[PDB]
Amino acid sequence: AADYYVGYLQPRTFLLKYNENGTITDAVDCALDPLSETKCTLKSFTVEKG
Amino acid sequence: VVVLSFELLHAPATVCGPKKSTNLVKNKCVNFNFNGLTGTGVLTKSNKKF
Ligand SMILES: *[C@@H]1O[C@H](CO)[C@@H](O)[C@H](O)[C@H]1NC(C)=O
Repeated sequence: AADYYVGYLQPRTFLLKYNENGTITDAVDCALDPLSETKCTLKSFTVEKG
Repeated sequence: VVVLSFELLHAPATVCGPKKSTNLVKNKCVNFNFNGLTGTGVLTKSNKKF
């Protein structure tokens, strides 16, 4: 026997983050939860109170 | 009847013009034609980690 995983793709919008060497380090889905939608609008990973 | 399809402003690919090449000059206001990309400026040695 063996093991292998399978998923599927969908059209989404992401917020990729590049470091100083040009390599992707983190990303945020823009349609997962209310908090993630705020980050995409502000285009920042840190949200102040308000 | 002969038909043909084109595509522009993409990744640098083949099927290009027959113009002759030239040399490289640095630290001088010069025009460049790097495989479709057109403009003017001052070319200098970079240090980005592509
Ligand atoms: C970027 O690359 C330089 C040299 O390769 C290295 O010194 C530096 O730690 C790197 N920065 C990272 C991986 O965040």
